[PDB]
Amino acid sequence: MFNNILVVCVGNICRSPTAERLLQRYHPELKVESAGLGALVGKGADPTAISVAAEHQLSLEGHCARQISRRLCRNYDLILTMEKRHIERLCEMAPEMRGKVMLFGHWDNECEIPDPYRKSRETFAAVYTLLERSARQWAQALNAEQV
Repeated sequence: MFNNILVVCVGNICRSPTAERLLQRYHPELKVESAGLGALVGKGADPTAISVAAEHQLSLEGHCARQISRRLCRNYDLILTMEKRHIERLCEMAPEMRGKVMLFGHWDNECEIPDPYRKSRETFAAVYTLLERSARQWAQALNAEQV
């Protein structure tokens, strides 16, 4: 059971906390946390990410952005992201975790997901919908594959 996960995106404030909370919604006992490759360390969750989460009654409350570092990569047992470009950076940062970085859309023909950054709420909702199905597939795998 890879109970300890760190989700990662570029600016941190959006996809990482959305994924964190979606994973917690489907597995309350999961230790899941959120960071970024070029994080806005100290900022809260993005107002637009909060808005689309609240439109599905999920609460990105109390998120704090965190620059991922080699120490953070060692701290968890599965590193999770949304794009294969980010897998490449994370493998370069922590070769010791290269076999343990994967993406949300892995279970969907390894499809990668846009980053909503500052685009309209429709973009935030489109990535939220992608993240929601991906989080269900990750939760299904987490629930299964017991040993």
